[PDB]
Amino acid sequence: SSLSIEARLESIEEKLSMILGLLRTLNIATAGPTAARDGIRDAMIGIREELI
Amino acid sequence: SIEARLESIEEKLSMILGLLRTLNIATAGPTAARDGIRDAMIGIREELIADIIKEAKGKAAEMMEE
Amino acid sequence: SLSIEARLESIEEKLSMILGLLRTLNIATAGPTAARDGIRDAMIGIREELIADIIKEAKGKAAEMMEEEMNQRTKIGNGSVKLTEKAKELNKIVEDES
Amino acid sequence: SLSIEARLESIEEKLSMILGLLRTLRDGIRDAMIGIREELIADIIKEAKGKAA
Amino acid sequence: TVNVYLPDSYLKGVISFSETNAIGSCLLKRPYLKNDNTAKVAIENPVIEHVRLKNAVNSKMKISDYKVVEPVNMQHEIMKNVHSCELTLLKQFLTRSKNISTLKLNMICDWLQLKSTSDDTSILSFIDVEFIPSWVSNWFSNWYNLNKLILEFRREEVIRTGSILCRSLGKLVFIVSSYGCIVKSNKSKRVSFFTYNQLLTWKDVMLSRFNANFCIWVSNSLNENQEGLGLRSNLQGMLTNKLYETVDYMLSLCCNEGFSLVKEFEGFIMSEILRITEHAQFSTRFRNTLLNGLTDQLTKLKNKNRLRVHSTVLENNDYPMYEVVLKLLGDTLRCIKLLINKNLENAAELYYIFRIFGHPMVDERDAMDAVKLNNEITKILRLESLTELRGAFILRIIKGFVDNNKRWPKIKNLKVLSKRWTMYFKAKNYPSQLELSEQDFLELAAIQFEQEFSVPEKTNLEMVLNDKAISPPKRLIWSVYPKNYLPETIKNRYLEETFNASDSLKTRRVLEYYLKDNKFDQKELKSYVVRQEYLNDKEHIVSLTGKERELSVGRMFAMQPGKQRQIQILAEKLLADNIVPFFPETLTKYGDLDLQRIMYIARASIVTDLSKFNQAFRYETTAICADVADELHGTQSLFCWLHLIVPMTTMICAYRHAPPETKGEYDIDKIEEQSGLYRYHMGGIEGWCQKLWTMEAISLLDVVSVKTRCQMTSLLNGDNQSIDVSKPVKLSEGLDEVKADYRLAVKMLKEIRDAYRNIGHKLKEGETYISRDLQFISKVIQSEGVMHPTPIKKVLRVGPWINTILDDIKTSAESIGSLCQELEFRGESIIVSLILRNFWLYNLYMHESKQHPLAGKQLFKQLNKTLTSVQRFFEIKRENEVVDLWMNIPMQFGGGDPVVFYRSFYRRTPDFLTEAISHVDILLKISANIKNETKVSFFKALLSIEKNERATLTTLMRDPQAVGSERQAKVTSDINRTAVTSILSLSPNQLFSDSAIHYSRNEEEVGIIAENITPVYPHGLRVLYESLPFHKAEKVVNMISGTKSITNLLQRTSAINGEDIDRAVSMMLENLGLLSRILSVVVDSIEIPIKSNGRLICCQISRTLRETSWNNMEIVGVTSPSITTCMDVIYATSSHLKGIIIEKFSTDRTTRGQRGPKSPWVGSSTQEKKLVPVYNRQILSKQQREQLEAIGKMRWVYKGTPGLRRLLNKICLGSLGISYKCVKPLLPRFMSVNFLHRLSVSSRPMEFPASVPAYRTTNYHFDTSPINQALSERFGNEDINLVFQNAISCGISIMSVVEQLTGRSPKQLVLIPQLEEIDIMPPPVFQGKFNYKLVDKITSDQHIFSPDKIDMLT
Repeated sequence: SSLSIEARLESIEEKLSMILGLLRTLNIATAGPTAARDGIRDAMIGIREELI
Repeated sequence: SIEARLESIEEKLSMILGLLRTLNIATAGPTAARDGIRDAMIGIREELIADIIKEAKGKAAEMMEE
Repeated sequence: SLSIEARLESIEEKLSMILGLLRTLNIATAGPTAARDGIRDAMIGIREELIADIIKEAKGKAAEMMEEEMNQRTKIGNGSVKLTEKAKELNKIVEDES
Repeated sequence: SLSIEARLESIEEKLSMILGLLRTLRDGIRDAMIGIREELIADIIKEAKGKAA
Repeated sequence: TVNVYLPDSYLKGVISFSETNAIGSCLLKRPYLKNDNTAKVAIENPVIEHVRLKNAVNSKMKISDYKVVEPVNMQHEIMKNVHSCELTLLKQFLTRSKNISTLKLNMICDWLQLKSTSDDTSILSFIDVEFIPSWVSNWFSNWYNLNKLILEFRREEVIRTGSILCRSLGKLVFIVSSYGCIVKSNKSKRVSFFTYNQLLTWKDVMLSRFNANFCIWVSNSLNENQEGLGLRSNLQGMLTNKLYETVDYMLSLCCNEGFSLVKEFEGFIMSEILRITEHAQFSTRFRNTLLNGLTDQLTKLKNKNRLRVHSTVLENNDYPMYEVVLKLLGDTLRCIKLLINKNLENAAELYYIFRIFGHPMVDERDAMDAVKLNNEITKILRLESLTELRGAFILRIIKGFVDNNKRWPKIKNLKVLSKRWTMYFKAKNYPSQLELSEQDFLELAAIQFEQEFSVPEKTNLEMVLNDKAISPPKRLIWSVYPKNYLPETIKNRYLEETFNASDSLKTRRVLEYYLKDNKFDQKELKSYVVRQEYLNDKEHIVSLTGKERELSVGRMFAMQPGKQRQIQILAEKLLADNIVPFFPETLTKYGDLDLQRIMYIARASIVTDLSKFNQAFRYETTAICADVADELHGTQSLFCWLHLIVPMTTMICAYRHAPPETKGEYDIDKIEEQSGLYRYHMGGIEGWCQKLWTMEAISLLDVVSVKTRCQMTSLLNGDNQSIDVSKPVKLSEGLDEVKADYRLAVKMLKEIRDAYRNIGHKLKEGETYISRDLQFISKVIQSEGVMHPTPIKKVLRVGPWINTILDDIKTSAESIGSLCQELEFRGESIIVSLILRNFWLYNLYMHESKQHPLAGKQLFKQLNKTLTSVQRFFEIKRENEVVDLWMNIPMQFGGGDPVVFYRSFYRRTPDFLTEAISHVDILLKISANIKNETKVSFFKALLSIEKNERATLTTLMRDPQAVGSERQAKVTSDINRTAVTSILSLSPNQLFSDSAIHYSRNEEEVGIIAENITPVYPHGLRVLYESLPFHKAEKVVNMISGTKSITNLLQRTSAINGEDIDRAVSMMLENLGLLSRILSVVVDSIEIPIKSNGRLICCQISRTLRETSWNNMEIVGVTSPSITTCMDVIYATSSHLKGIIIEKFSTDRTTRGQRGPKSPWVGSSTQEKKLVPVYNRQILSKQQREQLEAIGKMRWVYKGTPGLRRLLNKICLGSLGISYKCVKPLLPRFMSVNFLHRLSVSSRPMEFPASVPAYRTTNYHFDTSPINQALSERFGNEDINLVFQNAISCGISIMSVVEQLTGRSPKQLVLIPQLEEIDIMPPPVFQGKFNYKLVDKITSDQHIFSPDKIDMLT
């Protein structure tokens, strides 16, 4: 019966980390400035050259 | 209800986890893809991985071709 | 004694509040900027405010399109849609003298 | 009494950050620039072990 | 050396607008029907064609002295003029058809054991030819004259590449040209300019008119003297002629909007059907819903016209004032109500009126500008419902995987799920729909799947190669518009641009695009889609041709460049293979869903239209599920492309004539937004993501079903969504059913409308409506279980030269037979079908074959040569009956009769040859005009062969039921095989040249592989054909053959060549005279397999004929004892010597108009008892699954045979890349020793439906048990050739033709086999070693069409 007490809480923490990871991207394109819209594109282009 | 009071915490936050995934997908469309941030906003989908793998290991096999 | 359990029931209302936001949260979709230049990115907004912004930024017939399609709607109760007075001529003519 | 009163602390300290960034509806481009690469290579590991095993 | 610009004989296209505006503007020197740029350009730089027309009409009577009315206005002159009476010719054709049909009915009645009192009106004198009511003649003389004119035009235009034909016709002098035409009325002093489209559409109109009034005249003339012989319909010919004239007058008065107002006719008719079949609570609702919209369109009309006519030559004309148009609507709905005298078979048959009146003059840029306002709107959404959609989509996927695979679709992160969905993950099951309310979908929407599926690496050429127009690229676009319509700057920049790009990017045809390519690399799409090189595609454009369909003023067909269209086709294919299943509603529709299965719990239905649905979608609406599908399929963005790339680019509406109002700038992204362009199209194109939009239109019904607690189902027949709702009320004893169903329906309607409003669609009132039962499942009017037909929709356009790429009598007659037979399959009155068949076959053979545009009198000299041959053979005294004897003969024996005697009782069959043999046998037996010892010599003539020729087996592989030794009638596919291989060979595509030079070598090497086998199972050879890559290549060749211009693929001519002309002429010349070819010798030295019952056993003649055209290679399996000759009928009641018995459940004289207790009779072959693989089927493409099935079928058909294992190993090695012992577990293990009966495969039917509908089939119950004592005493317990599904379906067709002929249906009838005709098929023992090596080279050179090579999956 050790799934109701601590498993629910570490699962909540994992779900919350994923919630925050989404909320950190939700405000780049339309909430963020159009000048910083273009920031991540150079990472998306460099990743082709960054991996062995 | 010491353990039934947080199952509704986990479920009610999974609900907003889903609403946030949906809102990300709706906020990553023609406007991100016009510039090149849609791919980061969504994530890598296990084929660009294979493309970079094949190109990198072709350039790594081509070292022995001199 | 007090900060061992009440934190759960507090964050409960905290995230229920979050849901209160989300559920009613509205998304206007991408469009021109009304200058015929640029796809205006989506608007994450509350319905009323987004209707007002869009209404004031739109021009010409489009404004009537949005006012009829969104602010108006198909008000229907208990069916039996009234035959308009002008079509009542076509209906008396059709179902009579036959 | 080793983790049940430790995890809730981090939880409650993250919730306020979450609603703080949600109330907006500079430093994040970096966050996602690392967030993507964190799984890109963890999944390249398995995509290559499928070439290996 | 010699090109041809042969026009078409029927519409086969669309009526344009800008071509008519330019043809007006040129001659008037003033804008005609508009003032747009088209007018300016035409009047300024007029093109050669319209300048030659200007010169001709200037030499002819003056324009300036006539009132130039638009073409629509002259319908009431054209359909009311009179040309010298051709009723003598109508009567001649009708008498010949009557004689032929008397022969056919005698043939039927002979073996049906019918007879009469020697009355001259046996069946076929109710139609007193002298008493034609003259409402059909008024359309027939008009149509004969107009068709003669058009044939003269065709004949003179095959000769001259451009000609102006001026022809008088009563008071309407026409002038015709391939590109323009003019009509002048000397009675009314009015000219109308229009084009071939709108010239031959009044011809299709009058033809459909004639064959729709004639088909009901014959029906009522046979129903006034025998109730049941005719179609069940009572339509007044005079009243419907009044309807036609009235609506033609209203269409004349309203210039180009009476068509958009006639679109309401379908709604009216549906409302009348509802008034008949329901109570007021729905009929008055639909009626008041459509009447308001009709009245609104009617008021708006005037304003529309006066907007369109500004600055034109019709502002000095006037538009009909409201009350007269309302009186005309009143008269025509009075007519549509009097014709429908409370009858749901009259109302069903009436549907032809939509297409009757004629297609509208679709305007090119006005539909596009109308839908601009709908495409450009911002639409507020609700994130909750938006994610509930995703949850429902995920749920359908999960139910699909649980059902098919028994495992959970792999997920990236198993922490986005609650404990509920985690234990369900470990359970592998799916919560029943009483559960999964909102929150469950909301948290189901949080899942991210991994790559469970896989994209095929190689481009499937069978898929990409399909003849469709391809829009040019962005920079090279102006080539679609004439060189005179453009400025000099744009002209020069185009001329210099065209040399930077390769010859591929100039074509507007897919086949040319993929043949003339130099650098084509089958692996490209796997790079393109992944690297996302289309998200900003600057050489990207979207041309909206405005090709459309009946009775509406817009349907804009897209055209996209090749790079893009490979992506559209790829997405559609991948969906149809993987994601379309998991969804019963949408793939099951056409053939299973509606017919057999769909047929206080408050029950109700909705019929909501989804035709103008594609324009309401945004990315934020569609990507929600598109990304789920894309995560399963494994790439970043593949299904949302329509919303990612489109908004940047520009709509052109690139019709041949209409230009844009250019200013002298070449980039289209620069041009200011015109009426014909607009850049930002935020929405969705028509037909590009239809499957995914139907998937989200279905997935929202689940959301609504969980919000409510009803049981919803959906059926999507084509363009609409029809929903069925079932909800227990648990509140009764007051208002019993109708107010309950009504309130349920209204509540459901409001809920669905709210669900759609939360997404962005403004569902209208006049599109969606309500009813208790769904009455519109696939546009067939079912009521209370009886399916009321729509018989005359297909027989409207059965005139001569139908459905032909080139004018071929064989294919034309076959199309006539196939259309008209719907009046036997969907419709009753087989007598009507025989009459309306023979009438037109006569008009094709003996009156129209003379003036053939290509060969002239050659056809008629040939037909009169095989007519004299047959006469001298059968010793006929009168030539009036030798055409009858030649026209009651199948096509495969050079006689024109494309209704084989089996087609009239059971649709599908083995051994067409033997069925035709029995047909001609019974014909010659009943024909008591010839002398005996010639009806028996005909078969010796058939059997006297010149067999000592090549024993080529690819013929059998392509058509297992074929005869050879020049007996088979050559088709376009074989005759053009060597020409298309010759042309393919010289093609800058290295791959295609390399496969085509090798084509004839593989074709001559395949036969070898199973030459030295005994017995040759041709279906086994068909399996060996499908297992190899050669099949796809042969299919590609067959597809590029039937194009109407075969040897001008690599040349921009759009013209037919003299070589193809002569080839088609020689085909139709050496195919008709086949009867003389088989009647030229007669050998007497064959003991014929005669019987001692009075008839010939056709199976012992067909077997010997096949073996003798085959070299006595002992083909085992292909033949079936025909039901027509062996299984005789006798009518009786529950007392006989144990024959297969058919009994009726009712005691009504007729057996129509009812559904009985039973569930219908469709005959399932009971094929392929399958111990299916239980390994993953997902990661293998449909191509690979098909291949595996074929290899397993080889493993089953050939067992214990030498070399088979090595053959399969090489086949695998070449096709799939793997060996056969490492794919053995993946194959299907069949277990049976009767593969002959079992192995239903292509070119072998798996179903055996009768020639009656389901409601007629639901009133007969059959027993076949009594025949097993005969069968088991004469033959052993081993299997028998006869197919009892076919036998019983033919007995039910016997009961139908018998009830129809005589209005007293038998209470019971028993069918008896005569076992001298029926043989047995013991499972054979294959004795012979394959040739196997050759497969290696065959797959070395047909590898481009091979599936993708599996590297490591097992």
